[PDB]
Amino acid sequence: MSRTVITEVIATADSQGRFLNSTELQAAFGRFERAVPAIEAARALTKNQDALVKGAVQAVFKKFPYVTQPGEKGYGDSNQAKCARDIGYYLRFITYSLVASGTGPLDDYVIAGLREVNRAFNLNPLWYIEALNYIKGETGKLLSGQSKTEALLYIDHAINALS
Amino acid sequence: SRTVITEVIATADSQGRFLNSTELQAAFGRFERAVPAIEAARALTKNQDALVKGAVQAVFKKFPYVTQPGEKGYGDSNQAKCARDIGYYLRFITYSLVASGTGPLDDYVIAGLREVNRAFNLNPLWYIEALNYIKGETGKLLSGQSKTEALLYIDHAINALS
Amino acid sequence: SRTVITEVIATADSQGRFLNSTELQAAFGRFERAVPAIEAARALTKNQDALVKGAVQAVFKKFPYVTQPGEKGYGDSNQAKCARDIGYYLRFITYSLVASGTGPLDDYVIAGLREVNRAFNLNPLWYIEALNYIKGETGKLLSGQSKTEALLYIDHAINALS
Amino acid sequence: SRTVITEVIATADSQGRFLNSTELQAAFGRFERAVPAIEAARALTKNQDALVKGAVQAVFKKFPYVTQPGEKGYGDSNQAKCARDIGYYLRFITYSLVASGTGPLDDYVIAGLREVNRAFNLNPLWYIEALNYIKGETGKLLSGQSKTEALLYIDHAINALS
Amino acid sequence: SRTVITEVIATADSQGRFLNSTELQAAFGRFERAVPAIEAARALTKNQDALVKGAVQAVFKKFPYVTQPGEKGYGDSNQAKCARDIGYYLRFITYSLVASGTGPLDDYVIAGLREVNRAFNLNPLWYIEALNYIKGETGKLLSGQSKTEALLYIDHAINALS
Amino acid sequence: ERIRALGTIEAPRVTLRAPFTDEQFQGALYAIYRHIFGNTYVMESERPTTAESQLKDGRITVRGFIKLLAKSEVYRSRFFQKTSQNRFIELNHKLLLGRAPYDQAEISAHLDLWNTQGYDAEIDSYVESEEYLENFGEDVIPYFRGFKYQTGQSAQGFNRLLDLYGGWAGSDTDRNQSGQVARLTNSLVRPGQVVEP
Amino acid sequence: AITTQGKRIYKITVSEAGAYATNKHRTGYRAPIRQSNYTLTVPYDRFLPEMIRLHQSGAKIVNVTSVIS
Amino acid sequence: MNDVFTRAIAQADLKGSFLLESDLDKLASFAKEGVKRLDAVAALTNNAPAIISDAAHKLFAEQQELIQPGGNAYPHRRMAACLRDMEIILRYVSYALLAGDASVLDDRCLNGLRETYNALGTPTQSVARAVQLMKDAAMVHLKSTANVTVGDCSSLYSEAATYFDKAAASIA
Amino acid sequence: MNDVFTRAIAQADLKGSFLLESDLDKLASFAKEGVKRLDAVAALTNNAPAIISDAAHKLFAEQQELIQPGGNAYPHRRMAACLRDMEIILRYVSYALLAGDASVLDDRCLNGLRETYNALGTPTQSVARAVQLMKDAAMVHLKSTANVTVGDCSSLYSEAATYFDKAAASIA
Amino acid sequence: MNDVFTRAIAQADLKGSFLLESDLDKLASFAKEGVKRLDAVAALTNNAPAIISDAAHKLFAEQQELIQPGGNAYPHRRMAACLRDMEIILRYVSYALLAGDASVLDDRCLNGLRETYNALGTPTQSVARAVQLMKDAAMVHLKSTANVTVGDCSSLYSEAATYFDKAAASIA
Ligand SMILES: CCC1=C(C)/C(=C/C2=NC(=C\c3[nH]c(/C=C4/NC(=O)[C@H](C)[C@H]4CC)c(C)c3CCC(=O)O)/C(CCC(=O)O)=C2C)NC1=O
Ligand SMILES: CCC1=C(C)/C(=C/C2=NC(=C\c3[nH]c(/C=C4\NC(=O)[C@H](C)[C@H]4CC)c(C)c3CCC(=O)O)/C(CCC(=O)O)=C2C)NC1=O
Ligand SMILES: CCC1=C(C)/C(=C/C2=NC(=C\c3[nH]c(/C=C4\NC(=O)[C@H](C)[C@H]4CC)c(C)c3CCC(=O)O)/C(CCC(=O)O)=C2C)NC1=O
Ligand SMILES: CCC1=C(C)/C(=C/C2=NC(=C\c3[nH]c(/C=C4\NC(=O)[C@H](C)[C@H]4CC)c(C)c3CCC(=O)O)/C(CCC(=O)O)=C2C)NC1=O
Ligand SMILES: CCC1=C(C)/C(=C/C2=NC(=C\c3[nH]c(/C=C4\NC(=O)[C@H](C)[C@H]4CC)c(C)c3CCC(=O)O)/C(CCC(=O)O)=C2C)NC1=O
Ligand SMILES: CCC1=C(C)/C(=C/C2=NC(=C\c3[nH]c(/C=C4\NC(=O)[C@H](C)[C@H]4CC)c(C)c3CCC(=O)O)/C(CCC(=O)O)=C2C)NC1=O
Ligand SMILES: CCC1=C(C)/C(=C/C2=NC(=C\c3[nH]c(/C=C4\NC(=O)[C@H](C)[C@H]4CC)c(C)c3CCC(=O)O)/C(CCC(=O)O)=C2C)NC1=O
Ligand SMILES: CCC1=C(C)/C(=C/C2=NC(=C\c3[nH]c(/C=C4\NC(=O)[C@H](C)[C@H]4CC)c(C)c3CCC(=O)O)/C(CCC(=O)O)=C2C)NC1=O
Ligand SMILES: CCC1=C(C)/C(=C/C2=NC(=C\c3[nH]c(/C=C4\NC(=O)[C@H](C)[C@H]4CC)c(C)c3CCC(=O)O)/C(CCC(=O)O)=C2C)NC1=O
Repeated sequence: MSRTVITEVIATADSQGRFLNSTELQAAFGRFERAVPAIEAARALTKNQDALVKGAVQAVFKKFPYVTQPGEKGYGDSNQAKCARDIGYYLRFITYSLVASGTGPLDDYVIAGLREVNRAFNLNPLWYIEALNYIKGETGKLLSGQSKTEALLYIDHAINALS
Repeated sequence: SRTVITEVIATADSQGRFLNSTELQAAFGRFERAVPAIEAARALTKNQDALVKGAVQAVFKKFPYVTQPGEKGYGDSNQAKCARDIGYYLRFITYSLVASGTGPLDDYVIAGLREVNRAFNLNPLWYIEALNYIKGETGKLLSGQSKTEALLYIDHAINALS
Repeated sequence: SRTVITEVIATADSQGRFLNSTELQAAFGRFERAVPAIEAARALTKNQDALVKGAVQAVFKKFPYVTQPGEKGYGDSNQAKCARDIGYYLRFITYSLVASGTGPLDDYVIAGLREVNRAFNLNPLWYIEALNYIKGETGKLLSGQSKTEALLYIDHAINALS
Repeated sequence: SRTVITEVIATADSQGRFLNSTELQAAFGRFERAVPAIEAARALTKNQDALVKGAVQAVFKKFPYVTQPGEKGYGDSNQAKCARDIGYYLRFITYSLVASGTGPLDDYVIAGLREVNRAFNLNPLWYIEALNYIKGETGKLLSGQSKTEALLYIDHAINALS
Repeated sequence: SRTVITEVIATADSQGRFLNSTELQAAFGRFERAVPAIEAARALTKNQDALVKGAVQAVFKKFPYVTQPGEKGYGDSNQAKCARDIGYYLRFITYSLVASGTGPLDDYVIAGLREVNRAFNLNPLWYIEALNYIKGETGKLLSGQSKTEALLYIDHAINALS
Repeated sequence: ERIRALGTIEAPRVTLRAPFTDEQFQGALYAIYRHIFGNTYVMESERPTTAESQLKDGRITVRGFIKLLAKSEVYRSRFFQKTSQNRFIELNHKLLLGRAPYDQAEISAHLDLWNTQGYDAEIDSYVESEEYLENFGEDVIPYFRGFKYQTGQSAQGFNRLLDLYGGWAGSDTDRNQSGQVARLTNSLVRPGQVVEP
Repeated sequence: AITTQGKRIYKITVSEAGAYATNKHRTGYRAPIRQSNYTLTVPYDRFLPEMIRLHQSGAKIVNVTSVIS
Repeated sequence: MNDVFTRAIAQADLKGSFLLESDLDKLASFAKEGVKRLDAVAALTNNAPAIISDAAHKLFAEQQELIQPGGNAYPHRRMAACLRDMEIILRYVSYALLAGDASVLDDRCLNGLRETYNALGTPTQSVARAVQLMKDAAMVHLKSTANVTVGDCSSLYSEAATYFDKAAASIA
Repeated sequence: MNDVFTRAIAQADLKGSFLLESDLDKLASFAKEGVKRLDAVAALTNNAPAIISDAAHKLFAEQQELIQPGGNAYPHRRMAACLRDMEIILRYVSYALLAGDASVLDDRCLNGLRETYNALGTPTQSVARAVQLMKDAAMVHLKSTANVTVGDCSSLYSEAATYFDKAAASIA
Repeated sequence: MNDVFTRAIAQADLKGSFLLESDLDKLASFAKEGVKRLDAVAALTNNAPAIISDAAHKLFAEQQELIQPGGNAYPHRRMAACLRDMEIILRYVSYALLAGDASVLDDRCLNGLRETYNALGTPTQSVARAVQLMKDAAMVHLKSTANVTVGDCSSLYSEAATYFDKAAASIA
């Protein structure tokens, strides 16, 4: 029941109990011409997995040096391993949102209930915000054209959600 | 605001009927806890300055990174804001003690706390640390029931922050 | 039903939150108030039969005609029903004393009292003045604190009738 | 108030639609039966004083204890109020006859009857058997369908009382 | 359905009350007038085939293009289906005469009439002319008040179509 | 008639505009108390006289009166305090909106909204919604509108309302020997399938 | 309303100028029509969402008055 | 709505300083005398129907015009409205008494209550007279010392008189 | 509900892995050929009343038993209900056509129509017959190369046929 | 919704008799030693985030399969629902502890919880394990003696354990 241009138009038509007029078809055509840059951006972002996730982890460590040493969340091998896992999750859902060409996957799979989990596990949103900032900086170099704009659009949506 | 008395009035009002025995018993239970509350209010009002400065220092020691430049804590005006924030929390805890209800605390600090803290990027854990400090020395400044009432109100403020 | 503890829990639950201070203070007030209510219940329970007989005779005094043949009061069955009704009111007053709330009254008597009084033509003033008799009789049975509670419940039932 | 025409028009406006056959048809019934109403009301207005005096006398015979000093019906002003109340009921019954709808009776007597009869400790049964005497005396005054119209309206008043 | 009796019962039920005198007056008028309406129903049922065939012919006369080949009216099946539709309408007019209210008409014909006519390209004007012809002929068939009731129901159906 | 709810559909819609005289008001009160409280018996002691006075004066519309009744102690003590949250959501839908819940998303959203903002916000989400104002508006007493096809409804909504209805006589007491348990716990999250443990 | 914020209720006078009727013609009057001008009451607890709802509907308001102080 | 505790906190937060020592002394004194206030409000609650009945008797016996046809409290509907309004006024007065603050009465029960009667054509001076009679009966029932330990509560009587006469003036 | 993209995303998430090259290629192909899908949905929406009219005509000629008095679609209201049901089912098939996944169809539209029609007493078999009549009457409009660029759309014809058949088989 | 007093009252009413002497003594003793109950309830309320966080940590370290992709607490939405369920259950356990009776628990949080969890597919065994972990983490807090007067509260510990066990055994 995710959110997508196709889903938006279907839901608006259904709620009003009518067919899809010319406006919904305009929107769907726009999405279908979206989907070539979106999918190739998702492909470029998927092919470049390990560099992105490792760089984001090390950005979390460098920008937040006090997390590194004992007595904090960042100490303990499993902690940074599972940090890498978390950044992998975030990158994966960015790719899902590029493929869907909507914020449906991000919202449903990360953003919904994000704050409660962050609170009840004592995780600072700032770590993830600046990690996404690093990933944004890298996609400023892996991608070009309107693909860069759309990948940055979804990363900005995720950052705004974290903030 | 929401006090014991005001909640009694509201709950007797919603049914549109006179205060029966239960409302009066709740009011009496408020009153029999009024004088330890006033004792606590006096005892932690006479120690406002030491408590606020110590809470600010405790935040600094527990959070060294909020001292040096490159962040919020660095700055004379920022630290004046720190002290003023701690004074605000302490004053509202006094108000809640006097009212014997979380009313002033709720509707002043708690109402809109998360949005305010995010939009100005003030980490709540700063204030949990300061309130834990205040917990620590209200453990000794107050004894008996007033100690318990303090502990309870500061804890409720903490849980609102967390 | 509806007591101090139950009202506290229901209020803290409708709002969907843990029990904060004010709820606990009301609970404490009720818990400490429970003692006088308990010996008041002891006193009324011990003097059950004398109180019922006195209330019935007060009824037959203030309303002399009711005992005449051809009306509600005539017939041993109707006298027995009067005694049973007085026992019911007295028992639920002791119940509400023990619960330290007006719950049992508002459930087993007050809820639907007017409809059933009207259907059987029962005069509310009958039970009003019988409860007045019991009210006077606990003037001597109970003294000091518990007398206030017992009087409060007796008069709440009277107010419900009228 | 609410007559047959009123009910017709109210329902039609509620449905947002014109006057179809059903309610014009009921209006025809109302106009047709409007005559027995007029002579019934004229006979009732002819016999105001006799009806009210007989009614209060029948009440006093039915409820002799009411006249005793220290009771509701003691005194001259109270008996004047008896006559006035019975006159009010008679006037509203004739009004309901003329309107050929229960409406006036409802919105003048029944509307909030229980609250008033409870606040002033007026007894419904007094008026019930007063209206029974009115039945008995109208059994001879009217003939034909005027009798059944008057009796249906008095029955409406009584059912409202009881 | 929506008769006089059924509308009475439904409006009393919605208000949760018995039937007081006004609804019984409406029912009495309905029962008094049942005789003319049943007379009209039996006259329409007697002259059934003639009315149907005349209505179809009148529709054709006022709508000549409808008889043109390759068009909606042309075809033995569509002639038969015209006859069936007018038979349905006349049947339901007799039904409403018997039920002394536009119950069956609203239930069967009018409910959903507009969108089903739209979804079949059936001009309402055809049935309007058929009902106008039936009105004209029942002017001949029926004399007095049966005429009035019939004409009320045909005119109601005409209004629903128009 | 094969469905139980023959008489409910035939039941007239009730409206209360500002210059209502007497019996329009008296009928409106009975209709409101019969529908909102789920055909449960409401004793004369529990009837809120002050809300009725406000309605009679016209300070609050019929919708505001409905909102106050939903926040009253009768509504709580019957539907909220004695039932799980699923049953509370279903009862809120059936009474305040006239329709059964359409999917599990409604339960999730309403349970989160209650847990985060309280019973008053939970109820306001129903009455203040655009759906209530569309179907009923200020001056129309709510009615069971799920028996007809409602624009945008799910295929299962009609069946769920059938499960909730239980006849013109039956009511949502909480005085049952069962204790007012939920009816649609498995129908909402697993609509089509049936399972045996 | 139990708290200080809850009180200080507000009164709003609402007009139903054409920007509302043009939408409701397309939606349909499945709620029977009323007069155009009407006055609504609102507490502070729901003052914003009510105003948002009224502006979404398409009505134009005249004034808002603080009943309490 | 407010009580004197929240009222004092309101001024204290307006200045922004903590509650002063004398302020705490006043509030502690108010709380200590609280049980006498609870007895006052219990006497007001318990005997409310008697107050209403006596006030109605006296008010209508004083002004025969209201009862008579054409009078504003003539039919059963309007008489019941009179009685219901009187008990609502007494209920809100008792609310204010227990709260020790007039805000409960002033800010919600008396906003349009004065102008509503004028809209209905109700004689507001009759409402004021009813309020004063309610005050007299309330004082009669408050002065009673049966079932309660004796003491001095002239402050309570004066405050209740202010509450009643201020409600009347808000109507007057 | 899902479109094809969301379904592929959900499966990739359950496997806990990124979207493969193969899945990306299938979705890219779907996007490139989505224009013809838009044309097919436009064909369904522009000719809805015609499709319903043909289906109803052929159904009630095939089954005089329904329109015949005492039958189901007789009382001139149940007939409008039948036409509305045709409307709803065609609408949901058009939604499932635009989406590319039958999720809207079997979720919003036809979970309970089996038991809904059993409760209301309507013959589900005639409903399925009506749905496949809608299928036949819709294919002629879907294939219509009038005023539309000529191409190949066999996959879309198959998809629409499968959705109509799914609806018929579920309701049947 | 009941407490121990209303349970005794209702049972007496079913019998039809006044409350027996022994029952009065039990209720009076419950009230007398109820300040320990207030302390325990305040301990549960005050430390609730600590109990919930510790239980979540031990559960998800112990049961890894939940937080895995395709696991039942995998996305943030399911994790938030997990933590919210833990919080609600702890809230109603504290409610029952203050009331001295498990009626509110079995009446609001457990009359339809096993069926709900099964219909959602959630592992009820893991939910019961979570409830036991909250039980342990909450006993660690109740047995704390800081800030309070030392005393004996073994009966309160046993009662809170029985409430947690009631939840855990009526969920699993
Ligand atoms: C599908 C979306 C989703 C995400 C993204 C997600 C993240 C997530 N963060 C968690 C807590 C955690 N998160 C972290 C991350 C930290 N590690 C450090 O190196 C960094 C400074 C920092 C990351 C930038 C850590 C260490 C925990 C452990 C807290 C605990 O043990 O409970 C956990 C609990 C797992 C456990 O306790 O072992 C999860 C599942 N969960 C989800 O459902
Ligand atoms: C009466 C209720 C009330 C509260 C509770 C309150 C807190 C508060 N403190 C503020 C200023 C501030 N306060 C701080 C202090 C924080 N940063 C660090 O130094 C410390 C660790 C920590 C203090 C414990 C800072 C840095 C600001 C500047 C705002 C910003 O950085 O964005 C602000 C932003 C506006 C301003 O006051 O200038 C708020 C809302 N304000 C209120 O009106
Ligand atoms: C809408 C038309 C209307 C009715 C029906 C009506 C009945 C009525 N009768 C009243 C007084 C009374 N009426 C009676 C008469 C009763 N007691 C006995 O004498 C008799 C058995 C019996 C009459 C047959 C009495 C004794 C009172 C005085 C009640 C009191 O002051 O306590 C009162 C109170 C008014 C006042 O205090 O002066 C009302 C409202 N009033 C109306 O405006
Ligand atoms: C319960 C009451 C009821 C009514 C009122 C009713 C009217 C009605 N007439 C119909 C057919 C029709 N009706 C007409 C109209 C008539 N034929 C022409 O000769 C005349 C010009 C004209 C009348 C003056 C036609 C032409 C059709 C055939 C439609 C078609 O198959 O295309 C249909 C469509 C069903 C079918 O295809 O058989 C309905 C619903 N049906 C009902 O069950
Ligand atoms: C929120 C608190 C509240 C107030 C303040 C209140 C006053 C009030 N009185 C009303 C009617 C009335 N009020 C009265 C009473 C007055 N007229 C007579 O002169 C008496 C001497 C005098 C009694 C003090 C009467 C007779 C009516 C009926 C007016 C009518 O129906 O036209 C009404 C309109 C309908 C109604 O509510 O019953 C209101 C709002 N109601 C409330 O719920
Ligand atoms: C007020 C009384 C009440 C409660 C508390 C209640 C719980 C409840 N839990 C739910 C789902 C859930 N419940 C859980 C929790 C379980 N799954 C995890 O594996 C853990 C082992 C375990 C928690 C310790 C999870 C993860 C969901 C999400 C499943 C989904 O969203 O589909 C849902 C349905 C969807 C939702 O609310 O979001 C309810 C209603 N229902 C009630 O009527
Ligand atoms: C459960 C509800 C409740 C009740 C029923 C209640 C009555 C009450 N009145 C008390 C004392 C008192 N009450 C009064 C007031 C009265 N003195 C005169 O009779 C005046 C006429 C009248 C004022 C209206 C006074 C002067 C005292 C003594 C001062 C004191 O003990 O604090 C006390 C404390 C002493 C004792 O009774 O052992 C109680 C409990 N308090 C409550 O919380
Ligand atoms: C807002 C509404 C809207 C729609 C629906 C739309 C569809 C659309 N159809 C197109 C051409 C086309 N349309 C079709 C589909 C047709 N060819 C087959 O023979 C079938 C008969 C039939 C579909 C069943 C095909 C095959 C093309 C050429 C593209 C290709 O090579 O596949 C194009 C490309 C440029 C053009 O000719 O306009 C668009 C954008 N455009 C819009 O603005
Ligand atoms: C506002 C809410 C509120 C709280 C918090 C409260 C606590 C409270 N605890 C008390 C004593 C006590 N409190 C406890 C409970 C503690 N001791 C046990 O060892 C455990 C560590 C722990 C409970 C598990 C005990 C055992 C007593 C002494 C009871 C006695 O034997 O008299 C007392 C009576 C006076 C005193 O001795 O201080 C109070 C008022 N009262 C309240 O109205």
